[PDB]
Amino acid sequence: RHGVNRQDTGPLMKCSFEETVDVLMEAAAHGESDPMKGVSENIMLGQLAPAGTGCFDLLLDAEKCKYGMEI
Amino acid sequence: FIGKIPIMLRSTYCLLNGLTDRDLCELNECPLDPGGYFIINGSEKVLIA
Amino acid sequence: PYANQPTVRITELTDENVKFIIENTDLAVANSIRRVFIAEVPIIAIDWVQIDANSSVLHDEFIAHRLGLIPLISDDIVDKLQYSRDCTCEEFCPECSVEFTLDVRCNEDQTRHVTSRDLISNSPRVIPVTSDDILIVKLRKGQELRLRAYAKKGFGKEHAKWNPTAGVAFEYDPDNALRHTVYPKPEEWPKSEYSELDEDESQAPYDPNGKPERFYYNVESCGSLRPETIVLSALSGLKKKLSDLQTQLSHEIQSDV
Amino acid sequence: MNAPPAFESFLLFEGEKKITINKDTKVPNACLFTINKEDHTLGNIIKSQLLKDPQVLFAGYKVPHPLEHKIIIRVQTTPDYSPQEAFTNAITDLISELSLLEERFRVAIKDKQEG
Amino acid sequence: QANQKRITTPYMTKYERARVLGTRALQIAMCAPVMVELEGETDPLLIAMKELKARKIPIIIRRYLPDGSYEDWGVDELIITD
Amino acid sequence: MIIPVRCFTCGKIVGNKWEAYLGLLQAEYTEGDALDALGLKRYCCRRMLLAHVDLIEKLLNYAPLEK
Amino acid sequence: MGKRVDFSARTVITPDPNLSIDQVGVPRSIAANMTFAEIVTPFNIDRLQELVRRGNSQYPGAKYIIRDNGDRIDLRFHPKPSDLHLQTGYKVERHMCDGDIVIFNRQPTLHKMSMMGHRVRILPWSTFRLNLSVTTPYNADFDGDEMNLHLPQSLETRAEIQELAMVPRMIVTPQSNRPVMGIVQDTLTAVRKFTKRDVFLERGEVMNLLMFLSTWDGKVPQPAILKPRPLWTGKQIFSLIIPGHINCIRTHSTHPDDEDSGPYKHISPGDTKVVVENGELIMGILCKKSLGTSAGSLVHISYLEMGHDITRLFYSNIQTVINNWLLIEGHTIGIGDSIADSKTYQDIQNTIKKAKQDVIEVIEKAHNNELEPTPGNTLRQTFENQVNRILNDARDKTGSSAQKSLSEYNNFKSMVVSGAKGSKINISQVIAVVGQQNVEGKRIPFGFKHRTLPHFIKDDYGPESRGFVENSYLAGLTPTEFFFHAMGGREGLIDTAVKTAETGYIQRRLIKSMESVMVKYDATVRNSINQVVQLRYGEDGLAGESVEFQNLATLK
Amino acid sequence: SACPLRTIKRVQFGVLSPDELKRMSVTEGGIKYPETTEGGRPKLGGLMDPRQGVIERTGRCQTCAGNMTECPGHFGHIELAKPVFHVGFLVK
Amino acid sequence: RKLRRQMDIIVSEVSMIRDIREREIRIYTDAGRICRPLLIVEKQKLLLKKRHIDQLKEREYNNYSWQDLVASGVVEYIDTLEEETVMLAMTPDDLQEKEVAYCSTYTHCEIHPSMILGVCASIIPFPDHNQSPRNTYQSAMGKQAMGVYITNFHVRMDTLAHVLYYPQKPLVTTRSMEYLRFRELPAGINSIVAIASYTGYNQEDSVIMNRSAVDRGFFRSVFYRSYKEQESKKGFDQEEVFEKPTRETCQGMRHAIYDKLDDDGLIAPGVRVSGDDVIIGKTVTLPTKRDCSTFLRTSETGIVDQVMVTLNQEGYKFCKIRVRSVRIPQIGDKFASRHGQKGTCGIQYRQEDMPFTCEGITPDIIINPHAIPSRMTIGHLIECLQGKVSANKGEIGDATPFNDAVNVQKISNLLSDYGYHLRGNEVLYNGFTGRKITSQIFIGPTYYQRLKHMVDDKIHSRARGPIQILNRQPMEGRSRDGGLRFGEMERDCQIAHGAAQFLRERLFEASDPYQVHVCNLCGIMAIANTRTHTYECRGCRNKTQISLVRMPYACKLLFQELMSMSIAPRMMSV
Amino acid sequence: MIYICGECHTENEIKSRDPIRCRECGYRIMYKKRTKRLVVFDAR
Amino acid sequence: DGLKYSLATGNWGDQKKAHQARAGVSQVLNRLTFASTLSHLRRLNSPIGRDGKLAKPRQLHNTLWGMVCPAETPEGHAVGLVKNLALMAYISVGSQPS
DNA sequence: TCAAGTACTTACGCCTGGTCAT
RNA sequence: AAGACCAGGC
Ligand SMILES: [Zn+2]
Ligand SMILES: [Zn+2]
Ligand SMILES: [Zn+2]
Ligand SMILES: [Zn+2]
Ligand SMILES: [Zn+2]
Repeated sequence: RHGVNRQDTGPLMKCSFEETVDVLMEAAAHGESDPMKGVSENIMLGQLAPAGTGCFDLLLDAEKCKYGMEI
Repeated sequence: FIGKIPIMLRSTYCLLNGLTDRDLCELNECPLDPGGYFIINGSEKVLIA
Repeated sequence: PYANQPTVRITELTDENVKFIIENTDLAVANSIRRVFIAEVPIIAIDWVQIDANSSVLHDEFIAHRLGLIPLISDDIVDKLQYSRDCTCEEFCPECSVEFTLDVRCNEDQTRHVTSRDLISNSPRVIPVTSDDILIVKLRKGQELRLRAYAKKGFGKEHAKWNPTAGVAFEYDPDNALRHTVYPKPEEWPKSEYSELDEDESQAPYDPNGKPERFYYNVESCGSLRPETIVLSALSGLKKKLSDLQTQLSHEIQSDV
Repeated sequence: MNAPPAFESFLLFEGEKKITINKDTKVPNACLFTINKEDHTLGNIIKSQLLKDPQVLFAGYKVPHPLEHKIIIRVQTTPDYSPQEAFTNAITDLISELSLLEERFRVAIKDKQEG
Repeated sequence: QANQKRITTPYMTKYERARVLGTRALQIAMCAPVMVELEGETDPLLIAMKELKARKIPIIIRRYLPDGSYEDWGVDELIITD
Repeated sequence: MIIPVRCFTCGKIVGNKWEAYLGLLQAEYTEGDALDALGLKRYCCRRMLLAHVDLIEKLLNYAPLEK
Repeated sequence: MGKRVDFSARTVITPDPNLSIDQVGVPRSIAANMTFAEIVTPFNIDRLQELVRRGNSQYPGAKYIIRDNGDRIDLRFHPKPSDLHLQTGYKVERHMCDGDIVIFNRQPTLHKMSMMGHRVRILPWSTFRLNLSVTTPYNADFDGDEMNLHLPQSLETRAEIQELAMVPRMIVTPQSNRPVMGIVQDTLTAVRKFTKRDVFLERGEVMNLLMFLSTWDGKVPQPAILKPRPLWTGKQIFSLIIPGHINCIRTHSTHPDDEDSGPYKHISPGDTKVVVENGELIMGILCKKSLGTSAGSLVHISYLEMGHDITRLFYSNIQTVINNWLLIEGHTIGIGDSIADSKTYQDIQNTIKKAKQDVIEVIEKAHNNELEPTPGNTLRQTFENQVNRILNDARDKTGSSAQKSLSEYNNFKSMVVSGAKGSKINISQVIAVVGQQNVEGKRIPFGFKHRTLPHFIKDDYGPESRGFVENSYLAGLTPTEFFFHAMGGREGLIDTAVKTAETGYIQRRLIKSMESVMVKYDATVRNSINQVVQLRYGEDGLAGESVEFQNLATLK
Repeated sequence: SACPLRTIKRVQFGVLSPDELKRMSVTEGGIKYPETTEGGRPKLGGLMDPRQGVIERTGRCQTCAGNMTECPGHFGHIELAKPVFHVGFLVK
Repeated sequence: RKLRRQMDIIVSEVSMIRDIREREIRIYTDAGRICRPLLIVEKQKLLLKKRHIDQLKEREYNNYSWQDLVASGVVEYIDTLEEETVMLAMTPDDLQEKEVAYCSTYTHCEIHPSMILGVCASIIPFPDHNQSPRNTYQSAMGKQAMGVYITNFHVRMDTLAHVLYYPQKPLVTTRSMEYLRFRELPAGINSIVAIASYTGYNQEDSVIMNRSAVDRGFFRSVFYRSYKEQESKKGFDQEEVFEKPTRETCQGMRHAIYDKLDDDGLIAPGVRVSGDDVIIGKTVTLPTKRDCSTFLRTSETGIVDQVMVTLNQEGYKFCKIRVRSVRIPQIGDKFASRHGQKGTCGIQYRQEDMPFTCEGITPDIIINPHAIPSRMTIGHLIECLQGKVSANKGEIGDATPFNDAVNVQKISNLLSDYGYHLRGNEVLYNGFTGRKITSQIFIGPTYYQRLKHMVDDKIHSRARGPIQILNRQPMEGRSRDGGLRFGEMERDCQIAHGAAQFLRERLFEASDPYQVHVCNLCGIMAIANTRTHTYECRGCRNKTQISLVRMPYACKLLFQELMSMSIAPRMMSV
Repeated sequence: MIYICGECHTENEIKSRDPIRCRECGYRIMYKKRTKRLVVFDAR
Repeated sequence: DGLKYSLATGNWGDQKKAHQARAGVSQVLNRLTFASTLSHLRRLNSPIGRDGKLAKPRQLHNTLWGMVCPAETPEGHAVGLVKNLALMAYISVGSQPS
């Protein structure tokens, strides 16, 4: 906890390791903001973590769709 | 009367003390049962040293 | 590409055991005949048990399992009987089953041994191997056992109750000539009952040109079938399986071509 | 709770063919026989009989899974000799051997009893 | 970023491959037109696989660089390991 | 509990040999001799009677539920 | 950070050598309970209609129908015909079937190979069945062990597991750039017995073995021996299992250290070493050094050259064909493997007696102040050093004597040289001497006043009083030796029961320290705050799965 | 479900001011009664407040369509007679 | 010491310790001191003479017992701190005799060194030939073996009672099993066990069982489950009555079948009950009726054995229903010998498929040879050898630990006298092909145990069932149809896989999926009336800019708990 | 509804809302008198 | 009620003081096997915490010879802590030293 | 500035079941 | 209805 909770990471990442309520009280008192860039933070809020298969984004190519069969 | 002390089975103050195997089977009690436990609300409890 | 001509030499023939030697046949044929002795020889045994009263210290399925393991004399009517699956009747009928009745109550202070002798069959020929007696359950005074049981036709593949034989002794190459087993110390192995070598030598010299033949058998019947009838039924059943497979293969060849 | 019935090893249920004949495309004059509700008793004896045929190049059997009840017999033969013909010949051979064995065993039983 | 000056692996990553395959299989299972000619293929996962082998999946992979920039790579522009 | 029928390994009838085994033990025979007298040759059959404990006799000391 | 999940199954695991590496045996009840929602298309509308018709009762059926409105028609309770209508867009929750992708886990999940994706194979009875080469990644054995079955519920997560977490894709770990799976147990022992020169196979035996080779081209190879009778060799058949054209060189466990220097370097008089050229086992006897989970092994080369799909077939074919050959040869353990010769027993006893006399002499020197303390050690410390040296040398000598007495038919030696199970110390303890029993790295402490047990006199520093078991397991331990062995094994039991918590805490601390550290799209390793932990991963930008041990040949 | 679906890109922490708690609170005047029910029905201003959530699992919230599953629960408040130190914030 | 030996003033419990170096004599009479009897050695001779043994041999009808032995000054109870000052001889005929002198001042002798073991460790044959962890494992496993746990199990209404069909006393026994009453109540069957590699299904720790033997009753068992239920009078008019409910008289009702109940709402014994069937029918009067009936544990499929009706302490109706189920050993059940060799049943082969000797013997159990070398249970092998000797001879083998008269060579020589290879190896034939196995197999009767752990009691499958009231996540436990926990280690493993979507499924979709409406200005959840579509944020007067956010229900609960602690976890979508 | 007493093993008939007490013995533990409907047991 | 509660729940002490009361005493007798019943009736407990990682109290002390079984120990978090009596082991019942 | 106290925390993974008293 | 404890499994 002394070293992982000292990193300038989000309060939600710290609250997942050994302090929880204390980290969140410190964040509330100081108005700390969680940029939601980590894995634990996104897992807590049920969002696709920026891990593999989540670190990129998929787009539909409309030009490439102009070659479809049974439309 | 001041209370009821749970009685360890097959002890001196148990009803199975001194009973023969025939007497024990007459009460549907196993002669090979060593006793040494208490019956609290049907459950058999054993005190660990 | 044709059939070898096997020969049989029977050495011992009792009411419990048949010891015979089959010569000039494949090891696979002999082992299949041995497997059919255990697996595919039809035999009548109790499979349907219904209990009216059971006050004994053994629960209902205990005594049912014990009843199913009681051998029944199925010497001739096993072939006449049909599998209950192949029978047109619903439930059970005399052409597919043999009914049994048990009614024992202990009234005396002496213990009552319920035996296979207390099994009563509707057929005079299917008897629980009682021309001692197999113990079903022991009854204290006041304990009763009444049940009805039907005996079905089956073989040992479905259940061991339909295994017509005790331990089937099988052996080939008594003196180790083919070296199908290698002894790290041959001198410390007892010589076989069928060994033909002297006390001085432990195993026969290796025969590179040899193949497994002259298979030694000792089929011990459990009394349900005569031990000679076990081998006859096994050969007939193996041939029946081969004939059915041939019929279906011929149909498949005609259909696909 | 997942116990298969004991008759599931020999009984053919609805729509299950006893034997299925499929050609093997890797090798010429080779076929694969799938026997349903059959085990080593027939497979080993058929494999052994097929090896007696000089025109059978390959003869083998296996059970893909012991918890399932199926035999795969792979038979390869010489040109101008179908593997199905070899299989039929092997089965007829086995039946002929079994009939002779049964007759000789009955004669031996008769000789042993009062003789 | 534009098509020129893309500084990223020309190879499709295994994570990109997995997500593209799953997304395209879901699209096919939801009645999306199949870009490749299928020969008795009814499993959307397998159709997505054969589109991937044919470089026909109409998906652009947007790769976000840690400085906030992104590069749009079409699936056909990436070289598949398989 | 009770003497099993059909010895587990081979399948020989051993359920009819418990009382005879007890009698042979009670009169003269040693256990090895008594097993031979009953024809129990294979040790799979011998262990059926040699290792058998007849708890059903102890179970008969309890009165039945119905008189 | 963790929670209970739907679509999960747990049951005991039992072996199945007839399953593939990526296959898992699943009981019918579990598959009839777990359901996968499948979107109906004109491609699968008829199949899903049949599944709906079968309902929840018949196993290859369905449990629910989800319409476009989101309303769920239950198919478990006599549904009404109109609610069984499947138009494109509906989701029918069909029962889990063969080939379904599932996540297989055995807690604790130490690494990512401890939770891999498998392929469902429905089998009778009620246990999960997994191939024995998958036992090593999970750290599993089949004594009451239970595993978890997580079934992905979407096509996207199904593809994720298929393309990332499949067992063949997890063969080589990035942890040590070695395989996590190898040929183990009966298959390894029978491979060792099958790869010797003496193994000559008949025609029918070869055909039966080839029937269990899935990658067989159908051509029976010409035998090594043509006359006087055709005989194929075990290496000849195994060369048909080796995928593609794999070039590999290994050594057997019993390889002498003089062969490479002297003659017969390329002839291998004991048939040791291992050479596989062009996917053909030219020479050598295989063991855990060739088919095990180690760097540069034959399976490792198969993965690095052929790929996961063919390596899976390699594993499965080895398992099947070698088990079916072992059906002929067989393997056992008995008293005869625990018994040595009379001369070996006498030699062991002479060694033990000499060691006890040496300890008595050291004790006499210490009692007469003739023991000069080694620098850096006290008098008691140097005395204990000398006594432990004598006893360890005695146990090593007795173990060597016991090992040299084993014949080639000995089964302890058979499972040791193959690497399947056991070691030379086990053979030594079974046959020669159990050895010294230590508590906290020292001889058995004086629990009583200046004596280990009441049966000894005070200040008894001899081997017997302090826990040296002169007897072997075959011989049996004396009561003092029995109690001292119990004291020694108690320490191992305590360590086993206490290590798990501390190691798990360390692992959790590490994972919380580095959970968000990943390789970015510019190949820089960064944390959640985009701080550059490493400019390139491993300082070289490579994954740990593909790298191999190599020599510079220009250094030194 | 007319509101657009959104992902949380940032979580801002802070201390709920008493004014914000009172504005947010669904009970008016605070929780004055410690009783849950008085006549078999949940009393307004008590611990079990129908404005605060769904009860009986088949009824509906007083502030929204509850269904016992769609209702996320609503906050109430207690106006303390005198200020009280916060244990979590006491060191601060 | 003389007084304690004569039992004049000092009772045998009292311990007397003389610390000679410290000049202290400590006498203890208090309770709790652990002591054991030891024979007394005066000079170099035991005080236990032949006359004491002769008198004890006639212990019946002689009134001569252990107390007479203690009162005669032959044996003495010594506790640990007095055992500090004692000089003990392990065996008399070895350590008190004159030899190369080690000790001549022996003051006590062990009665027998096998008495160091407890109840469960005394059932181990040849424990001194096993590794100590294996002895510990067997000591743990013996309490889990199934037999006849008590003779009056018929009258006992015990939850989770297991009784074995055919318990057998071991062919190889310890001299202490007589005093442990193990012969009377044994847990296990002497099984013909082949330590062999047959088809790979006994690999790792698994075992291969004979299906034909299992059919013949081998290791068959019965499972007894007792259900307790009690009528009660709690409310003024609320009461519980045992009765058979009708279709519409009870408010609550299950889709189960109540036709098996009697007029008293209790199923009679002999009625075959499957899963979900109602054991006891009970109704609760609601201040018409509410169903409180009890159902079977899922998939038990047993038959009602005994139903008991009585009155409890309060005098209310009290019922105990015992349901019996016969459990044939499957391929998931757990078996172990008395040497720590535990394992499940890999597969079952019938008699024809099992390997067979020249005499037709087929092993009941096949265990892998790989379980022996690392685990070093040589006592297992010696037990098998001695059991093979004893079954053929007709005696019961003696496996008391430290005998010095029962060697492996003696057992081998005895086995060689019955036509068998002295080391226990026997030539086996492949069941499938009939061919000899090249290696000869070690076969003999080894005592095996059937453990309480069975696959049917451990098999569970979850697919979207019950959820917890607070967390809205799947329930916990196989009995509650619960879902398996995807813990933090599993999450880390899936992070290492880079499977973000599967991780989201397990931690968001498979478990509780939820939606909330948060304000856009503040990050606090807003009142959302979906039917009326009136979304309002109390605190901003925000009715227009309110967003929909999908989050796990546990996360909403966490945020509400943080708000309960005055923390504002404002979820910002901008 | 016939119950079998556990002490004197006699059959007594009692109805609902009747305390359990065997006649002529005064014992409060009874048994259910196994049903008449027959259940088939496979002798397997 | 005090006796019945302390024997039933096992918390040795007053019900209101259950936390200060030692728990785990008076287990439910194990009827799985007769050997299990005997082992439960002859069983000793070390009151120290199971979560404690100290290995010394868990070790097999030399003084346990003939007093406590060297082999029967709860494998797991109670290794060395829960112990069982030897066959000949006896525990003094107490006497007045008058 | 310091440094020596003293208060104060914090370590088990998954799984089963049973019993007990609110 | 879900907590406490206990026992156990790997
Ligand atoms: Zn009919
Ligand atoms: Zn037998
Ligand atoms: Zn609401
Ligand atoms: Zn707002
Ligand atoms: Zn009465």
